[PDB]
Amino acid sequence: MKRSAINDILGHTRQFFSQHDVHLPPFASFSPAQWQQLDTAAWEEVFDLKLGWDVTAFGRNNFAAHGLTLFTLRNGSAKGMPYVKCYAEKIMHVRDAQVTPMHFHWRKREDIINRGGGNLIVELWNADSNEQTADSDITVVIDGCRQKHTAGSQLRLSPGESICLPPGLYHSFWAEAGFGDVLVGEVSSVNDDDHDNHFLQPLDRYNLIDEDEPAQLVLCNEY
Amino acid sequence: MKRSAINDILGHTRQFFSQHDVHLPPFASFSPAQWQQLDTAAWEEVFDLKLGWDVTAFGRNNFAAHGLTLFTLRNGSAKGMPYVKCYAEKIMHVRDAQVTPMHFHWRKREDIINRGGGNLIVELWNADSNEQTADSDITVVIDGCRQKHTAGSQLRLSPGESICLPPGLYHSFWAEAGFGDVLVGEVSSVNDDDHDNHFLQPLLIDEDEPAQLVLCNEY
Ligand SMILES: [Mn+2]
Ligand SMILES: [Mn+2]
Repeated sequence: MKRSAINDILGHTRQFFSQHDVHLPPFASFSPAQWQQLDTAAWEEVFDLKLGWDVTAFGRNNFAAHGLTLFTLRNGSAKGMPYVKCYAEKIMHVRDAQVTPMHFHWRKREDIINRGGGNLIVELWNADSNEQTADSDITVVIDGCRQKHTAGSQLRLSPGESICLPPGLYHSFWAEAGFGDVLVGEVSSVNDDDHDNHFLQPLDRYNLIDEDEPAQLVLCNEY
Repeated sequence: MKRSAINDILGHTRQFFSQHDVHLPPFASFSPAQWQQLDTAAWEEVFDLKLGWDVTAFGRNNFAAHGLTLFTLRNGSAKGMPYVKCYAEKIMHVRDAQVTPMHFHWRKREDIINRGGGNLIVELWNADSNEQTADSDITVVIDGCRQKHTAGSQLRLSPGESICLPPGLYHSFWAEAGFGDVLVGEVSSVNDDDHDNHFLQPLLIDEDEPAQLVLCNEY
């Protein structure tokens, strides 16, 4: 990905958040110059836990078709030390028809929430012992309502609805085509994108960056 | 507390949420009649973990001066079983100058978040061995920025800002007088209001009209 594209994507996502009355912490708007002037001793948590902006095309070449934009608001340490917090939160922008590829988490349990906008479609499979998709029925809880569904079921989350995805459950999601961008919330146990994602297809969680213009903001993986 | 007052409070809070583009799950709007027709097997998590609406005047007679309106969106079991989820979330409405009295949690660690509206003022004290306020410096992290402050400091959270409150840290909060109502988020470890709250000053519904909604303590 080009830095110019990242600058553009983040500008648009910040506007989308503002449109939904979403407010981010002050550090969400820091320029690289402002980051350079901070007391690094007071800000270790942001750096250590990779709080902040995340833009990915999942190692591929078409962000619009496969990609995601996220802001990690709070987190704890993957091991539990030195940041003892068990929980994490993200706020995400899923663009119309934009797909987050099929994956499960080894450890993280997450509630994926449609905070507003379009409709979030979530496709679900159990993983078999070969780490492939299983033919077995899935059991999930959608806003406290427990239910069983066929393997590969595609569930629609309207604004306000959320689903709890236990570790090991394969999931892919997208904003239903035509119904608009979706504001997605994530409230979960600790997030570790370095090690806790298993994609069905072997892919990279982050993209390498072509530095074609000055960065307006700093990504959480480049502190 | 009169049911008419609760109906009005929840009506106003739902409007406030809508004005802030906050969207709640379908169960947030269930009438008592609708709750009666639910499959009790499929919905046990809502009942068991007390998800949903909460309106409190903190046992007193002045909601406007001391009160809070909350919706618990997700939760887990206090002791980790049978609901293993370790996290919880609430969305709350703090009315202008409305105070939540000084309290700490024995177990819950929470991030209190100004999701929008006015400014949230949070007053903080360490707890002593005798469950009184200590005069020791407080160490808190505001949006990943670690800082130390004097005992009893009143810290301002503007929209977007959040503070992590570890267990045992006394806290009281209110919407800064004149800056408007505040939409408050809480993302935390498991919530247990039955046992996990200690108020510094230790803490019935009159059905005068039909209930429009059901509160989380009356399942
Ligand atoms: Mn996931
Ligand atoms: Mn509290």
